[PDB]
Amino acid sequence: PGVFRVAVSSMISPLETMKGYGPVLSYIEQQTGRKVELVQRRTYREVNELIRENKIDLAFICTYSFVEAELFGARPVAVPQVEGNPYYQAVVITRRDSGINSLEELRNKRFAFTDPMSFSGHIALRGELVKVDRTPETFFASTFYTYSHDNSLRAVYDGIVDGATIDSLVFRSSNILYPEIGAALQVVHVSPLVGAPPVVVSPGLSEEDYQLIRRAFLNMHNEPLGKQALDTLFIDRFVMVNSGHYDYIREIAGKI
Repeated sequence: PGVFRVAVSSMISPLETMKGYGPVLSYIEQQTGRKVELVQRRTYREVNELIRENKIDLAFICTYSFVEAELFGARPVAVPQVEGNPYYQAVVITRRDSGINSLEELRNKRFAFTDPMSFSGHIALRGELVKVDRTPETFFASTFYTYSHDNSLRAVYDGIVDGATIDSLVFRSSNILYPEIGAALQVVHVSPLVGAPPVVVSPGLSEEDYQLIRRAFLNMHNEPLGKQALDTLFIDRFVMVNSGHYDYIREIAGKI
């Protein structure tokens, strides 16, 4: 049978992407009987275009990318239930010594985003500025897309930008690994809660292949090779998507 292609962003875990995904790819080979190819792209836009053009079978995407991918018929497989069952939100960070202690105090300041199609790294904040009839372009003095939550955090720490919007779990993890960097930073604003990042299939994937891969993900925690894949990714199990968990993103997507 034909190769089974899995698409991911290269910028979540630079130099450790195949290290992290290797076991789940082996699990997909076991459950499908198909050779699996890992397809990496730097930007969420590039990953979404692979899904739209049916150039891949399965993709690990995030919340705004999922909202956009649904509109061209990408179908949800499952979401991860991560250890500790975290909640998902954007945090806006500044330096404690900046004197910038709120989102409103970042007007006319320098600001870092990650990926234009990131919720926690862009869209959450673009959505909130609608409240005051602004865009990032008409609110901040300048903006930059780093394509990395860690690099956005580093840019705030080094004073290259005045603030950034990043994933709450990256902030938490960074503060454990680099406590001296974390100590210099403050969360000045938090976004609404959204769902876990979903796994999707291409609109062109057969119903048979869709049902097979959905069963494989939802039963992964009950299979020995599945348990190894889940441990490697620090996921407890995959569970069914709750479409409601992304409605805030759908709403701000329509306000721009």
